[PDB]
Amino acid sequence: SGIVPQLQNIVSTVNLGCKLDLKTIALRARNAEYNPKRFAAVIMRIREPRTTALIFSSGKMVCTGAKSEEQSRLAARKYARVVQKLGFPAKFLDFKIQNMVGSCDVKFPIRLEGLVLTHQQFSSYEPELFPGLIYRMIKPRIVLLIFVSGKVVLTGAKVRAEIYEAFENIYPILKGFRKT
DNA sequence: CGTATATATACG
DNA sequence: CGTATATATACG
Repeated sequence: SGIVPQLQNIVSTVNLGCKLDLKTIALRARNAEYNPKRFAAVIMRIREPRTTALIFSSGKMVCTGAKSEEQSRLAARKYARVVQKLGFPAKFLDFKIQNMVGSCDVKFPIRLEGLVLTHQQFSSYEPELFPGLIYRMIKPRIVLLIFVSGKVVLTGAKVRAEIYEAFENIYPILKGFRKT
């Protein structure tokens, strides 16, 4: 197909293995945000790897923002350390990449209207509610948002390879719905 | 901006 | 389910 999705976000989780005290953390980490009313975790953000993290009282933590398996893993480590230095046994157990998002450009318009039809069991398209065809591919289990211009977003991946597979699968199909 | 997608955390 | 988080993408 000659094209390559560029990763755009990676959501990963990890376990610090020690019940945290969020208010404490909220008060001292400073670049934090916290309001157990709206959600039960302290949002915290670093500048490199530029990320954001939801810190949980349970020790568990989610990391979002990254653009590569590693940038995420690193940011995961640095937030782990940040809590470490604030006064708690920050271990780094069970790291795992929960979601990965990617995007690319087929380089041509697509008549969503037909794809929807010839592929109804896979597609969804209510252009007034949202302008993109939600293509829930099955192998690999990747949901793609296909748009009029040819911009495509693959999502719900646990491994970079799923995104590459997914695209390669959807490409020829897309290439066959070139807007007139 | 709200719409809309995947995905883990949490939880009453 | 509400509520929170990131990201490309495009609309009214």
